[PDB]
Amino acid sequence: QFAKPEDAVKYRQSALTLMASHFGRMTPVVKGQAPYDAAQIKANVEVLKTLSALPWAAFGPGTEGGDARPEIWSDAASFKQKQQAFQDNIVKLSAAADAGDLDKLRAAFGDVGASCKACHDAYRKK
Amino acid sequence: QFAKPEDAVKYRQSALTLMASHFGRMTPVVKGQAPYDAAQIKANVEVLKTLSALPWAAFGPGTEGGDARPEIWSDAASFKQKQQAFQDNIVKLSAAADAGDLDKLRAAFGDVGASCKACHDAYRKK
Ligand code: HEC
Ligand code: HEC
Repeated sequence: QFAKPEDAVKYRQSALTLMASHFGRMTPVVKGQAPYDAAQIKANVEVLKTLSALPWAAFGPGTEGGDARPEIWSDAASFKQKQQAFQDNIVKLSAAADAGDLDKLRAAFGDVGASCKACHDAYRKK
Repeated sequence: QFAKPEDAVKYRQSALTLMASHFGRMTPVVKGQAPYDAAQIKANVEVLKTLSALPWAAFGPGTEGGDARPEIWSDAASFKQKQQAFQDNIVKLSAAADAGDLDKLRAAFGDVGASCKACHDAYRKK
């Protein structure tokens, strides 16, 4: 859907920005600094699930750019593995949110966070 | 969810960028330059529906910035009316996509486009 590689870069950065907000906004709830409203968390995680599928299609062949390391393309099986793992952790977060349990949510939120750090260490320029 | 107004601005611009891609990518299908796959369009419109709810929460009190005109805040009833109209047009697009009819899709896609132009003329800096 991108007329130029620059557009793919803008798209994935924008998707990632939105994901960061939707993930990050739950941190005070997970730490107990803000109240836990099960229906609010369920809705937000549903948004996060939608968003979390979107960036990966914008790292297609020939969309080198931004802070993406070339390793994303020269090691494509491994990158696909990492995004698929991350999306699996999101499914677990969605399951915790649907169940309405704050202990399961905290655990699942940590797994998501570690999936994020893992990928960045490997595939994002510092 | 925004620590500063700048973050609200970044968020809404990113959401709007994603919406533009998800809307814009259907233009060749609506014009018949690309093939119509009903299930592909249904899925994309589902993404668009999710995205199209997201920017409005980031134009809250005290998030002046970017290319937003101050009129968004000094005429808040009217702006809310415009985003709610736009989201109603998206519901119509979703209905057309679920029905799998290319004539209904074209009509609905035009209504969305006009809702977009209307809002921009009033509320976005040129
Ligand atoms: C499987 C890979 C991977 C996962 C998982 C991943 N990221 Fe990243 N992220 C990247 C890469 C690669 C970039 C660089 C993209 C670019 O600049 O083109 C990036 C960039 C970003 C950026 C900067 C975008 C910008 O504004 O330019 C943010 C924000 C970010 N990620 C947040 C997150 C958060 C938060 C999560 C999970 C909740 C996450 N990422 C998960 C790979 C990942
Ligand atoms: C109800 C109001 C409204 C509607 C509807 C609306 N927009 Fe806009 N749009 C704005 C405003 C206001 C801005 C400026 C936001 C800012 O810079 O803070 C904007 C900005 C944008 C931007 C620039 C974002 C950037 O990168 O800085 C794009 C892209 C855009 N809109 C696309 C669209 C598309 C495509 C649609 C519908 C499919 C649409 N808009 C619907 C109000 C609207």
